[PDB]
Amino acid sequence: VHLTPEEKSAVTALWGKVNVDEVGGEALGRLLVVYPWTQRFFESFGDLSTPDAVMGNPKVKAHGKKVLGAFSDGLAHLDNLKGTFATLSELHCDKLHVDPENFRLLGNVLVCVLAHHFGKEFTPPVQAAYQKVVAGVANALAH
Amino acid sequence: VHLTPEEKSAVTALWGKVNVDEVGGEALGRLLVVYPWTQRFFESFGDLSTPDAVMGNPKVKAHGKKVLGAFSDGLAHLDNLKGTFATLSELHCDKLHVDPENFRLLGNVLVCVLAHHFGKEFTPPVQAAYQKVVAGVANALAH
Amino acid sequence: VLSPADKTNVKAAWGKVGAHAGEYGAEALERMFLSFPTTKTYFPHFDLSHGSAQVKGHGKKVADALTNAVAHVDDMPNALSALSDLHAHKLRVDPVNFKLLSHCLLVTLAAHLPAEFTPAVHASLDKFLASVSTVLTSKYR
Amino acid sequence: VLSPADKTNVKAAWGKVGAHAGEYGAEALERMFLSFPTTKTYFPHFDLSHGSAQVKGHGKKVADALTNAVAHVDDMPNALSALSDLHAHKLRVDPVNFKLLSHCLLVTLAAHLPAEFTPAVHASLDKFLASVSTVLTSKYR
Ligand code: HEM
Ligand code: HEM
Ligand code: HEM
Ligand code: HEM
Ligand SMILES: O=Nc1ccccc1
Ligand SMILES: O=Nc1ccccc1
Ligand SMILES: O=Nc1ccccc1
Ligand SMILES: O=Nc1ccccc1
Ligand SMILES: O=Nc1ccccc1
Repeated sequence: VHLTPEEKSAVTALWGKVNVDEVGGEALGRLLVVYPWTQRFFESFGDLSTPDAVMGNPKVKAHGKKVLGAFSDGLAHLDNLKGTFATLSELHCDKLHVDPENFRLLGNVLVCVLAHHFGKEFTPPVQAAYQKVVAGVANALAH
Repeated sequence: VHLTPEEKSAVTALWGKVNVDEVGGEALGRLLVVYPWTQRFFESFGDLSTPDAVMGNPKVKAHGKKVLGAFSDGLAHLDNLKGTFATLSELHCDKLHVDPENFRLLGNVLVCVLAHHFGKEFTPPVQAAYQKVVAGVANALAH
Repeated sequence: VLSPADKTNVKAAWGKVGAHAGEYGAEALERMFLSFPTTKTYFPHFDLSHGSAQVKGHGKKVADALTNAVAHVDDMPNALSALSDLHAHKLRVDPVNFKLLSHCLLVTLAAHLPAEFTPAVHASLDKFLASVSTVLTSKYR
Repeated sequence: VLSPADKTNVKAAWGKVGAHAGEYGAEALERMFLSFPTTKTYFPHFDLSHGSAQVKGHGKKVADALTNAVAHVDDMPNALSALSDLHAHKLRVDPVNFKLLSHCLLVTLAAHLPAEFTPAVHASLDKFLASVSTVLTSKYR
């Protein structure tokens, strides 16, 4: 994707303040709570039986860190997302070969979590810039 | 996209038998009938009142030819669909900027029309090869 | 809601399908497995080869479920109740996969019913299959 | 179908929204127009600039329609009957656009209701908005 300078600024400034230890777990966990079929993709992750359990599961939280890492990698190489993510998808064998819609669902849950954590600061223009990035990272990660 | 040789063969051999003057209008027309919101994309095309009216509209039939032409161009350059379609999207201003899902819907209607016209010949492996092409052309045309 | 004309169109197409219902279900499944290979992950224990008796038998079960929905088309939440719980609650089928199977069912009918698959009947069958899909995805927890 | 706990969760979140309902609708619309610019094509006659009184008035209409659906949550097809005909039959809104507005409504609630937007309530609100969207897309001809 190509971001305008204001869009790049809108993303970068708020991204610097994200709690990188928690926000990924919260988004990945809400994905499993809100869209329960996604738990099938993570049946190797243990107990996903209730909202509280999902949200406290340690491998949720761990791979949540990795989801943010993929966002940061994407933001750093917006003009070559496929080259950025090629090793990431391939190291996974078939695990990332699910419908592209679930990557768009994950990106939108992440947007919801950023709105939850930043409140008024997650303005409509800031959201719009993030939507460009989460769309690009979604397309590349499902390829 | 990369097609295997038998996939390319499956697409190419049946594509050579397609009636290029009608199959495009049938697909584009069934799109408007089965998914009526798509008529809004074609307000400049005249009467889209009934199924019989949609199927008979000459501009439907004319742009149907153009849809097949886009498919053939895609099959000719499967490894660089964006470079194939860049001038095609740009010559339309913002006419092609609808949700990518509608390009997937058109591609799947085209598949239904090919099954309708070819019957048993449109085998499951033949369909699967066409699904690869219509998915790649949908992604490129929506970019 | 399905219109009176939709209900007539769907029942007419099923009528012409006749006793091939089971075989056409198997064909739709094969079309889905080859075209959309992620769907195979729900059947890792099936043999998915062409001619597989497991695919044939499962295709008859799927056709019979659709025929039950046709036969109770105004009471589909009740009639499909057990299958919604199975697919949504137990199997956790991705709802995108119902659009994929619906598409393959349409392709199968088109490839066998050239006279019946008019634009109007195509639209009615799409609406019917989407209604079934809506019921089958209604009970996620 | 929405569960009793969904219905409670939705009504609780609307309770906390309180009299800001109109302003949050306007904000959701603005979020939709900026994030998903193709949706602006349905509003070519509106001024979509920030602070636009037309977006403010329309956001109040949308919020009032959601509140009516909340207030008649077990009778949503009848309550939303006129709006389903307007969106699907008259304005021909692409059904994808209802997912985009629902997402922006969720983002708006999350940005204003940090305590209320728990994962459970988020799941309930998503189900409710998808139910409204299903109603508003039910009458395509
Ligand atoms: C959905 C988006 C996903 C992203 C962005 C992602 C990201 C990553 C990354 C960045 C790594 C290795 C490097 C590192 O840890 O920093 C990794 C490894 C791994 N991933 Fe994922 N992953 C995703 C989904 C999944 C799924 C669905 C599964 C399994 C069902 C999975 C299982 C694994 C395993 C087993 C490893 C390596 C071994 C280990 O660390 O335990 N990941 N992933
Ligand atoms: C949906 C896929 C579409 C494809 C693949 C397509 C294809 C094409 C192509 C290849 C051309 C170049 C002229 C030619 O080679 O004959 C063209 C021109 C044109 N297209 Fe499209 N088109 C599509 C949709 C639309 C839509 C939605 C509109 C909206 C009105 C539109 C309006 C036009 C117009 C006005 C021209 C100039 C020539 C003319 O028709 O007067 N097209 N199109
Ligand atoms: C038109 C939509 C569908 C209908 C009418 C339908 C019908 C059925 C029926 C009747 C059964 C029970 C078979 C038995 O008890 O022997 C079943 C089971 C099953 N369905 Fe579906 N189904 C549909 C869609 C799907 C889709 C889209 C998927 C996944 C891609 C799926 C995956 C499964 C699986 C994995 C089972 C269990 C198979 C086994 O282990 O025997 N279904 N379905
Ligand atoms: C939660 C979903 C929605 C609700 C509850 C809703 C509600 C409403 C209401 C109450 C009106 C009537 C306004 C009036 O009479 O003054 C309306 C009209 C309208 N809606 Fe929606 N709507 C929804 C989704 C959408 C979406 C997704 C779009 C398109 C992106 C859309 C496009 C329109 C348009 C263009 C009008 C006419 C606006 C005008 O010219 O005044 N609606 N809607
Ligand atoms: O940017 N973070 C994302 C990771 C996976 C899918 C979508 C978005
Ligand atoms: O492919 N694995 C995914 C897991 C969660 C969201 C999107 C994709
Ligand atoms: O192959 N022809 C297509 C044209 C537009 C969208 C999808 C397919
Ligand atoms: O607006 N452009 C279109 C995209 C897909 C199908 C038909 C039209
Ligand atoms: O909502 N905050 C505002 C921002 C700019 C102008 C007016 C209000």
